[PDB]
Amino acid sequence: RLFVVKPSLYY
Amino acid sequence: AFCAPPAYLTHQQKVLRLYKRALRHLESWCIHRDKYRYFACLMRARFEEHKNEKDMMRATQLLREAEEEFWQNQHPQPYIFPDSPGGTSFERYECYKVPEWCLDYWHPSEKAMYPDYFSKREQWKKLRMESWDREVKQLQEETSPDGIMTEALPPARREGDLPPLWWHIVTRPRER
Amino acid sequence: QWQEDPEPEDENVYAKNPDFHGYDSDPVVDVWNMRAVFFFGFSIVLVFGTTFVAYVPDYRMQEWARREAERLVKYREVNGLPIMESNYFDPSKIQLPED
Amino acid sequence: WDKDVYPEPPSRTPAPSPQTSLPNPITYLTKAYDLVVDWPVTLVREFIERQHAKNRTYYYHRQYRRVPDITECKEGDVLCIYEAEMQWRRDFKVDQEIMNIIQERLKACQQREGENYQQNCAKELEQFTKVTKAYQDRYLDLGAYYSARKCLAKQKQRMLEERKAARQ
Amino acid sequence: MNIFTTSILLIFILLLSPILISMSNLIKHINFPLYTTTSIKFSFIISLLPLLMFFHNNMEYMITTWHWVTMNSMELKMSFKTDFFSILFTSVALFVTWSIMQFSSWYMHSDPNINRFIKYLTLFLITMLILTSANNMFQLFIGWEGVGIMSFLLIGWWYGRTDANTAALQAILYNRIGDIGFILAMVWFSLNMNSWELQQIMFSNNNDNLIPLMGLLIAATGKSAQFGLHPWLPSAMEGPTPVSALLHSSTMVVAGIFLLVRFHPLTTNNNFILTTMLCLGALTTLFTAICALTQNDIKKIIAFSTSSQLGLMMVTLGMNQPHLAFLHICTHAFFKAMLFMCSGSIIHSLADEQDIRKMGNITKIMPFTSSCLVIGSLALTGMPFLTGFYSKDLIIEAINTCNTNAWALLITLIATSMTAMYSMRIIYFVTMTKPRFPPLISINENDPDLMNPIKRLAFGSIFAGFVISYNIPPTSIPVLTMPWFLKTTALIISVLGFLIALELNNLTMKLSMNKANPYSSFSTLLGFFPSIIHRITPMKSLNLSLKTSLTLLDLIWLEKTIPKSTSTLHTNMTTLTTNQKGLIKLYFMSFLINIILIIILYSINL
Amino acid sequence: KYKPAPLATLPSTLDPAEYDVSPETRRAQVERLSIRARLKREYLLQYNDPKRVSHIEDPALIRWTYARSANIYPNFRPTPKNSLLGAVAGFGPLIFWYYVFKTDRDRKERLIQEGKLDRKFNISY
Amino acid sequence: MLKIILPSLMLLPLTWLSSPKKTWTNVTSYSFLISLTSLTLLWQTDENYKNFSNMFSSDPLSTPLIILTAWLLPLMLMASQNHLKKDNNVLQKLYISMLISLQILLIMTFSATELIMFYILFEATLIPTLIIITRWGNQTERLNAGIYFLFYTLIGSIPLLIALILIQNHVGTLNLMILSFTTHTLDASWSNNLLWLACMMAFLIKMPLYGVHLWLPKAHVEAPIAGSMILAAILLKLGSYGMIRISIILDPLTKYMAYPFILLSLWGMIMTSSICLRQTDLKSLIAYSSVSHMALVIASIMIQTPWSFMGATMLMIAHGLTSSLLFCLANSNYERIHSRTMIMARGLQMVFPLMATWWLMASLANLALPPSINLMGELFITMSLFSWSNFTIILMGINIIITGMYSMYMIITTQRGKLTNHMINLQPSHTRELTLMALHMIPLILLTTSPKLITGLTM
Amino acid sequence: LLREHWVHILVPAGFVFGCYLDRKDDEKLTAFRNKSMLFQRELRPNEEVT
Ligand SMILES: CCCCCCCCCCCCCCCCCC(=O)OC[C@H](COP(=O)(O)OCCN)OC(=O)CCCCCCCCCCCCCCCCC
Ligand SMILES: CCCCCCCCCCCCCCCCCC(=O)OC[C@H](COP(=O)(O)OCCN)OC(=O)CCCCCCCCCCCCCCCCC
Repeated sequence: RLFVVKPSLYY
Repeated sequence: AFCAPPAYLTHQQKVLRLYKRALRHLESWCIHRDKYRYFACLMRARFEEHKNEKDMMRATQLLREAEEEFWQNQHPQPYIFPDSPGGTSFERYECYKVPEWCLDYWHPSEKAMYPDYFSKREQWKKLRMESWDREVKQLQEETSPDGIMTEALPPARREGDLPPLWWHIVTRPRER
Repeated sequence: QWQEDPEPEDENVYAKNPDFHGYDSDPVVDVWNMRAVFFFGFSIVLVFGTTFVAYVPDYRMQEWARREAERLVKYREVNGLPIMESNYFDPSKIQLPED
Repeated sequence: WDKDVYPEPPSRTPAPSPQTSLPNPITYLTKAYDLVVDWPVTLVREFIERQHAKNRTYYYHRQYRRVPDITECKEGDVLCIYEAEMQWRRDFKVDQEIMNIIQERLKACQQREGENYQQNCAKELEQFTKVTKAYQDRYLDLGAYYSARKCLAKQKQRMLEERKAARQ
Repeated sequence: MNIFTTSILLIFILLLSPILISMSNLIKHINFPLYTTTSIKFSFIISLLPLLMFFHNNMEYMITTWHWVTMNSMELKMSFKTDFFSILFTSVALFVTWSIMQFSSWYMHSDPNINRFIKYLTLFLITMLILTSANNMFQLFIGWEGVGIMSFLLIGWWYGRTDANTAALQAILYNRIGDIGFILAMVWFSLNMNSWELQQIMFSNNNDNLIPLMGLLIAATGKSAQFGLHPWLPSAMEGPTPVSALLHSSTMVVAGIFLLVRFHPLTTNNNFILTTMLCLGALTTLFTAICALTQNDIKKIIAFSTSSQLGLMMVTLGMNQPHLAFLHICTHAFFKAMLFMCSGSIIHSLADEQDIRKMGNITKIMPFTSSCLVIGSLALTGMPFLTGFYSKDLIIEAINTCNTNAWALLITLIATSMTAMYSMRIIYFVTMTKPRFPPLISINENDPDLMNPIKRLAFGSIFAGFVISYNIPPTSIPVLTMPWFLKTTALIISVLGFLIALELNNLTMKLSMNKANPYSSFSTLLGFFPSIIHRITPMKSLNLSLKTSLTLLDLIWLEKTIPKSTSTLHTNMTTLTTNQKGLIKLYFMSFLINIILIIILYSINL
Repeated sequence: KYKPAPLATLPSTLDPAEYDVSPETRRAQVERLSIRARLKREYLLQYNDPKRVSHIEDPALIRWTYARSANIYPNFRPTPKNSLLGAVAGFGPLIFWYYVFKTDRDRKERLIQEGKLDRKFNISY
Repeated sequence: MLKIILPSLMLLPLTWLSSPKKTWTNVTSYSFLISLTSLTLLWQTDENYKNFSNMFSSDPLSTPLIILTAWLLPLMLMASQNHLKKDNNVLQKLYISMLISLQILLIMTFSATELIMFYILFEATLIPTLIIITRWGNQTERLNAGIYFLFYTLIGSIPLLIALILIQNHVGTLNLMILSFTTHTLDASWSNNLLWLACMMAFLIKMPLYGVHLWLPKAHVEAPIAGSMILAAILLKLGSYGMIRISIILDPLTKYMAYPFILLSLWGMIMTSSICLRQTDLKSLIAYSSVSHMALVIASIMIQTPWSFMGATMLMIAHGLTSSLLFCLANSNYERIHSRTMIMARGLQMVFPLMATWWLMASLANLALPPSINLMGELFITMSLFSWSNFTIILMGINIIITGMYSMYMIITTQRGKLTNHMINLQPSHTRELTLMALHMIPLILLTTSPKLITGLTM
Repeated sequence: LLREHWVHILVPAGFVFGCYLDRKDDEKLTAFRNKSMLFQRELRPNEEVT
């Protein structure tokens, strides 16, 4: 299992 | 996608690339493997018939004629592997290839998960603000003062120094 | 050359105010400004504006007109009259010039 | 809904003649619908009509006294021209609604008759053509800035030609 | 009249619900794909009922739901015309989108925005249902443009690919070119009839109505694919196989034909429209099948075959058989969706390769999709009873039984043979030869979300023609009186095409090199229509936009003329009048000239 | 044989400029590559450089926009074929369309005046 | 009306004697309350119009302009906030006061009854715009831009004043609806033709004709975002209001003294929609879009039909909202990248996945996606011009095509490629600007649901 | 607290001043109060219509 880079999306 | 073309291709490279393209279009034309092997052996015989020749003028002439024959006998709908230019997957995951700096704007409550991940990302920077100054000198000092220059890069000659201009070849996203 | 300050540098805001909202650096002021915006533009104007406008009655008589048109069609079709004539004004009261 | 304004002719529905022995879903499906959709919604509308009945209210259709027309309205006196122009706009809007009623009366007949609209939908088409002729004679080429005075000028520019035709 | 209308609007409420959960916060705590699929399932089960009540009574309804505006004797409102066409197309399209949603939940795993994908699919479905059930040209235009924009959003899913975007903009361009004619028709009707509703418009059967029909014909050429505006459909294969199956095999392309059947009451008396139909639709059956004989991509082959079938439907429209055209619209979706379905199965099984020249032995390494592909191919060719017959046989009988154009009557059949030709090509290069694909093998087609949808669409492709043709009403009398060489022509010529293809494909062996030829080069490069048009027209348009308007007119001449001239004039007069040196002698000589001029004015005029 | 065109250009294979081995060719190629590499090194000393908060500029893009936008009029010179292209592009089509519309309007108006037209159902305009 | 103007006048002290931390908040909240109160004008239960005084009046045509004017204010407040953030408290109070003065004068000139009051206000609208554009622009050609704007306007406006005096002398008043109940036909003489030219050129310049459009792109490209918004939304509408009000007395001259402008509009429509394909500056692209859209308004006023005027009003309001939205969208990026060049930044919709929707819907509107008021206007203008002459549909279709082209071009060269990964300064999206875009869009949904408030005088 | 919260009495005061000036304006223009050929009433339920 790996890590998918993504922007914030919280704002 | 890893090197840069030289200021000019040599006759050898030209002929090799012509051979490769001719064989790819032979594959396109001949759908079956037996036929492909048959005519590939025939083509390699046609090629080897003029391998021990050295007259550069006649060689260039043979090449200029073979390229025209290729343009006249080329398949117009050749086979292109999907992930390659002209293929049905070229630049398909660029939508998900998000860069690394997009995480410097994350919100504490987002990196609160994956905490063990972001700790490494930190010391990967410590490994960058230190390894930067000496990557310049290694270029300054390894410069050709006779004007000549090309798109090559040297490795590091020490224990601790890192290849100059690595951060972007490293750290780049998967292909998936 | 001449005397002048040097071009300034970009300035991330989230670094210091990860809860930034867009209005002011002061966090409490940022928050109260966004709150005032959301409560006066969305919660009131759009909502109560839409309500009032929707419950404005008979905008430009488009309803009374239909009612009265039904009344007229009934009256006329009942008394055998036609539903609409070709001359608005009765040509009796009018006095045309004689050439 | 006044059936005189909106005719809605009657419905010749025939007898179901099931010349077979295999059942028909539609019937039992309609019964299930009546039982599990109609009944409760009907009860709820009954409740709402109960609340209405116990707190009724009435509203009236406004009447508009008739005022002088443009004909008895001088050439520069505006206290009269205002009244007359408002009256004309009022009647123009009512005529819009009349024509819309005619068209809403024609579409229904077309849809009803279907393939017999070329033979059974003629009096409505005739009423439509007639009211169209009238609307055209009254309001066709006035313009964005239409008014009673332009309507009057149209009337007279029509009547003078009709008078010429009459005399010859 | 309560059950019918309720069942008609309930499907819309249902289709809307998912998009309502798409704005809520439940997405992250729901299985949106399964929920949407169940919504589509129940929408289909609901739409099944109106179909029964119609087949029984044959009653059509008009339903006005809401008053939008009243514009000075011109109302506009939401109006649904529930008729044969609408109620049948709704059921077909829902039954298909069900299968497509399931296969999409299978085929698009590993895509994070699968929720977005499903949302866009259902949005397109809603737009198409509007287009199909509209009782009003404005509502129909809403559906038109919604389809045209959902196409842009789905062709472009991979917005890093610099060719999917070209395809999207191509579709937008051609469909705007069609919207030109659509708006022309709307304008003509709004003026000459003060309406936009089919009902009033049906009272123009005696009027001339040639310009609006030309406009609608252009709009149909646009939304559908015909020789003038066709290329955007093949270039739509740049998008996922599910949208290639829905928006480009069964829906968004029968829209113009649906328009023309809805307006068949006016084409019945114009032998200039019917004659350009018959002489255009046939020009595509041939020109695309030809293109579908030397292409190597399954998706492109299927798209060209779709275009050919659409030309056939336009032909049977021109020959005055609208109900037959619509029956073909409806019996075509099943197999032209199952074909894309099996294509996408094969693809996702392999490493995302669509070129038939690198696959084979599918008949043995993948029995399910091979069987379904063969079933679809047979139904398409016209096998006596697999949903192809019940429309294509009647079409190909009327084509020769009517008084028609004797060149269309020929190229139509040549293309009807090229159908079996390229179908046999698919069968032979994908399911009969040796495995010329890579050596690593991870095939797996044992997932219900893939097995059940195709099983379902295959039951459809087998029995839909029967079930419909034996329930619909007889709105046209066919000709069962003719010679055997007309009654059996479709079957015979399909067989001959199969055999010719067998021969010419076995010739692919025999160790005889393939000397390129201009016929094959033409069929392969599309007749060069794209390669030349998409290079001249942009160049002219853009070199004009830049060198003429922006440069020559705006930034050069409209400046040189007005403002620069004003500035020059006033600066020059300024210099003149302010070139003064402080010389009292000269100032006073000027004063003296003034005195003289004034004295003279006075003594002269007096 | 392949006839090149300004829209289907000539490939690099059939270009006799390629296969040329003259020093006046190979030296020029080497110099071009040296310039390219100097620029790439300059740009990569900014891409991967830490302590960079802003983005990278493109003086070439700036030059291109400035040329296509603001360096036009300072170099404009009235000439023959220039005045003519301008006048034509500006006025010709307007005259064409004016006469089209005027003919149509006049025809319609004389028809209506004579009453020889059919305006059935036209009650909006 | 005074209940709308007095509070707008009081927003000034509030602004100046509010503390340096609550002025923005307070003035924005009260501006929203003003927008709310302005809806009294929509209580039109009869075909009679409103008349509060000898000096004020409202109509179904002036009410929507007024409400859009009172609505745009707090949006401009919010949008001019990130910039001039470091600038001094006094300077930003000056900015706010400029905005408020524009609001008040625009409300006045939309609610006016007399042409000369309309004139003094339509010409006083220059001071604040010029000051905003010259004192808060970032380039060095904003000065020339203000020169162009100011002087085009004044050169067009002088003969209008002279014509107004000539009328005030022939007739005894400049009052509207009296100029209507007393209007006479004319003699079709050259003096009256020049009267027509005078009355018209001011407005034909303030809404850019094709040949005198050389002040709008400048002003936009060089002006800040609030100036851009007001210029695109209302200052381009003053001309339309003025012509719709002054064309009632010029009969029957516009039947033949309008051809040149119809031609110029229908041609410059194409010749600007095409520039929208090969312009590099996003702001100038949107300016030429505004021009190509106002051409329709011009050509529709010229022909004087009810459907035409209806479409004119619908498209006026719709384009106002949409242009403001697009300008603010481009500004969101400018604030992050300091370059109006479009092809520079690309591959967004990856880091800004939501603003890519606002970008998309603002484009769906501009290219007239139904159901929308942009289209409910374009369609009726097209029908009116088709009744005028059937050959207009050609140019209308060409313009439609080019619009559908350049809208999606603007979309794709910014949001639908692959990213310029070398952009470290892409501060995530502010709630403030997301709210800007939402406040722009939602009213379009509501006016598409209830377009009875937007038809105009005729309907 | 007043020195920072007294600025909330201006804009509503302005709204009220505007309503008051409208009342003055319509206290003027009183003529034709019941002399309109369309709304001539008889003053039976009251003494002033408008
Ligand atoms: C005029 C001034 C112009 C200036 C603009 C700036 C405005 C700022 C002030 C804020 C807005 C104030 C109110 C705006 C108008 C609100 C209209 C309204 O209240 O809705 C009325 C409607 C019922 O209409 P009604 O007239 O009563 O009955 C006859 C049929 N219309 O009842 C309703 O429908 C209300 C329920 C709303 C539900 C919305 C559902 C959305 C449906 C999706 C439609 C999508 C269409 C657009 C898609 C393409 C757009 C790109
Ligand atoms: C870069 C551009 C150039 C800038 C420099 C501008 C130079 C100004 C031109 C020089 C002066 C020429 C105009 C002289 C005016 C003559 C008087 C006149 O035309 O008025 C006649 C008409 C009223 O006549 P009437 O009512 O029928 O009866 C007799 C009077 N009681 O009343 C009228 O018609 C009023 C006419 C006012 C003048 C109109 C000017 C032309 C209008 C169209 C163009 C406007 C744009 C600016 C001017 C451009 C150049 C003309």
